Amino acid sequence: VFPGQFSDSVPFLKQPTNLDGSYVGDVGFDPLGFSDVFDIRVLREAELKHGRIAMLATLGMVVQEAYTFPFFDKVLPIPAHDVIVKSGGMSQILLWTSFAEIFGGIALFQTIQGKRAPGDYSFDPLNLSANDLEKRERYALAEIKHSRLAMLAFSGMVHQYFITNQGVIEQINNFRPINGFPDATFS
Amino acid sequence: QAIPGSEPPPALDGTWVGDVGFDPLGFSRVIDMRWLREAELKHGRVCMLAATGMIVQDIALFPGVTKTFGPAKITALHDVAVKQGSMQQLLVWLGFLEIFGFVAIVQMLQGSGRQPGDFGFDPLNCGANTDTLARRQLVELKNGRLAMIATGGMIHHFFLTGKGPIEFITTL
Amino acid sequence: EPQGLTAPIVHFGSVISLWLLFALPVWSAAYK
Ligand SMILES: CC1=C(C#C/C(C)=C/C=C/C(C)=C/C=C/C=C(C)/C=C/C=C(C)/C=C/C2=C(C)CCCC2(C)C)C(C)(C)C[C@H](O)C1
Ligand SMILES: CC1=C(C#C/C(C)=C/C=C/C(C)=C/C=C/C=C(C)/C=C/C=C(C)/C=C/C2=C(C)CCCC2(C)C)C(C)(C)C[C@H](O)C1
Repeated sequence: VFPGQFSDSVPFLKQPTNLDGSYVGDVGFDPLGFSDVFDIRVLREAELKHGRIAMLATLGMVVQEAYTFPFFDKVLPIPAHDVIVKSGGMSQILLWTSFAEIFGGIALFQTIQGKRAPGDYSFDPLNLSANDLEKRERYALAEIKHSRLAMLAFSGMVHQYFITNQGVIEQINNFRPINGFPDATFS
Repeated sequence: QAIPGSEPPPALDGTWVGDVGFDPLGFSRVIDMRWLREAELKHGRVCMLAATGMIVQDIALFPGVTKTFGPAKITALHDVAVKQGSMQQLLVWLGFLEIFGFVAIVQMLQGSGRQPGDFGFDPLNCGANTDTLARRQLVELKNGRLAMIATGGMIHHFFLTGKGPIEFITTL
Repeated sequence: EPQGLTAPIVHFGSVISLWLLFALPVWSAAYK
């Protein structure tokens, strides 16, 4: 309300020092100043890695309840974590993702040197936005928005299962309030 | 000019809303003025909402809330709602908002440019023009102080009598 | 049932240890 320069997202906080706006998805939202303590490139790579993992996590949390493979067994994903820990396949997932992150770490260390864009592994086999440059930043904005939405969504689904003990598809069709609150007294 | 015998602290020299020179103990001598005014507006707004909410609660309740919370109001309502999880949700989300409030206070104290109590929350462009904004600032401050005293009064009235605001004032 | 290095407990412990071992230099450099 009072005159002064502030961030586009939060109107009572100023624009952060290291959020100039060159990176996609930047609405000037850094209240605690994480970009002032650590580099924006490392933070962007961490954000993209978390967001992509969360995208695949939300897709899995939907599909595993929607359709389970003929092998393994029909079980909810959260205890399926323990089931596949005891089965041995999750250790192999860990090994292969570690093998990918071995090269990912070298990519990150070259990102600090400023030789590659943060989160840019140059993986476009379908050339969906490789030849065209105007589509590239639009797809980057879409990817980062989907990344944040997927992180929020996976956290929501997990914490809904933790108190509801129902599947995500089960909860949107058999919606029950927690703790027996429909007919609860002195809660 | 509030108290003719005494004098205001040198931090109280006008150019502030509600400055009638009333600070005999000298809080502005050791505390920054921006922090003091931000805290004054925060207490005032919290007590405004609390007093209006207490009046509404003692007048009319939500559907289905009496089935769970029973005939408990004010402090018994708090004691039941902490177990219910309503006040836990309030604490979580209001502390989440107070994170941004905290960094707003920090940027104000280090010189971003914002004024104490200014969170930019002005829907419908109400009172954003001319001297109406300053009049609304004075009204907000005075009504916040009045609501602060009234909130304390209602809390202590329920402490003494065990009755709500609208029923204590009608059953003296 | 597996024990020692073949157990998955040591596997996730090892990945956490590598996470900290790589958390030192990458965040030290992001700080610098
Ligand atoms: C800011 C803003 C807005 C806004 C807004 C809002 C939400 C403004 C809200 C203002 C509020 C809630 C003011 C409350 C005042 C309460 C007082 C003075 C105390 C009452 C209690 C008393 C008198 C107790 C009396 C008592 C009783 C009963 C019995 C015991 C005795 C005693 C204790 C004395 C919008 C939405 C308009 C938009 C705008 O763009 C931005
Ligand atoms: C603890 C507890 C709870 C609680 C609680 C709560 C909310 C307790 C709150 C207590 C409060 C707010 C007390 C404040 C009273 C106001 C005073 C003393 C000042 C009045 C103004 C004056 C005298 C002005 C004087 C004046 C001045 C200076 C200027 C002009 C002259 C004059 C007018 C004389 C719960 C609800 C959580 C439940 C829990 O289980 C137990």
